[PDB]
Amino acid sequence: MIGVKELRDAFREFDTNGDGEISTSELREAMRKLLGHQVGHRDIEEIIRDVDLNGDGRVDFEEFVRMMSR
Ligand SMILES: [Ca+2]
Ligand SMILES: [Ca+2]
Repeated sequence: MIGVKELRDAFREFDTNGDGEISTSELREAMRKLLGHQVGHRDIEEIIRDVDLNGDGRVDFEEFVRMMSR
């Protein structure tokens, strides 16, 4: 009821390929769109760490929500 709806929507966005989870090469593909376009300049290896604060190496549904939260 207004909440989890738009929540699961954002999850699908990143998880366009599927798998039901976001990997390092996944979120990365989304970072380009979020920022714009970058031929080189590699530094995403740092962003993945910020999200992968679970040590699992991936982002699930629950972790996704926590990531959005401060
Ligand atoms: Ca995926
Ligand atoms: Ca994680």
